Amino acid sequence: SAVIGGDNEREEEDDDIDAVHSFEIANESVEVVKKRCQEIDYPVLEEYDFRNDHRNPDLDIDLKPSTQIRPYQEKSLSKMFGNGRARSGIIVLPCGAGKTLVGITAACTIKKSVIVLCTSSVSVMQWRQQFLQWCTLQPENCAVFTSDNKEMFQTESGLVVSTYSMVANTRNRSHDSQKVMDFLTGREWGFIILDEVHVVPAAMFRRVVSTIAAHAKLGLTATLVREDDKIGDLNFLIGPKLYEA
DNA sequence: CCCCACCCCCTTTAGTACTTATGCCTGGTTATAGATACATTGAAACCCCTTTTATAGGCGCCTTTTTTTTTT
Repeated sequence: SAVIGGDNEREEEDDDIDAVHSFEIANESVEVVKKRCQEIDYPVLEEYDFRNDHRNPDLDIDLKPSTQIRPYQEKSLSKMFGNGRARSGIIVLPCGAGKTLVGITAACTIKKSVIVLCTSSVSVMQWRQQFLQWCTLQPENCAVFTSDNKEMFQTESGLVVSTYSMVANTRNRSHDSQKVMDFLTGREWGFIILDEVHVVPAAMFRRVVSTIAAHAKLGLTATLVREDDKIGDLNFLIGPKLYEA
């Protein structure tokens, strides 16, 4: 019959298509970590029919802010555009560079429910303000999902902003990872933005990505490489540096 | 040479107690406006001056006379 997919606890069950992913011996079903949901894009451009039981995106309005981009910023964005993950991957730029502008552009371009993963709450507030262009921070179009408050909303530069996570009963999206597709989490959001992606390689934080169906992934950072060389894992989950300056 | 254990770090956020400024309201005396004590210069309002010719009471005030009381 028609192809179908569904999300189960940070994994994607698959039916009617052997080609798309990998088969599970234990239970005859194609199963994959949530991160490899993107192969579904194969059906998209193709306009191949499938049923998407897996993704539960928060409803997202088609954003149309106007974001001006200097030339280098456009170049990086375009590199990112090629795969929006393999090509998006991570963008490395100096602090002055205006990576956030690129992020904003991707969010506008993508216009899907988005999750931003940041280290601190302050950065979260900062991002939240920028998100205002799509709809002001006061606007519903922006939300914050953390221990303090849990709001699950759509698109923006990232409609949802959350932190990497901490250790506690309640924490950031890492804790939440099964619950809602983010850079961190399960099946709510299509785009995952990692501000300061270098943090992501933490053994725990990395799960945020794996557990995520979110096809598009962007990591922003001044310095990609880690002393630990943990940075290597990013390519699979997030992507490798498609652009650097 | 490899594996396991111990030591040192930074991560940022949540708690209630303690200190400082703002608003609160509250007890003197000082600064304002007008009238009072009153005192001012101004004026009007007042009685005052010239006399007569007759009538006939009451009015007050004078010096000389008579009576009473005191002292020797």
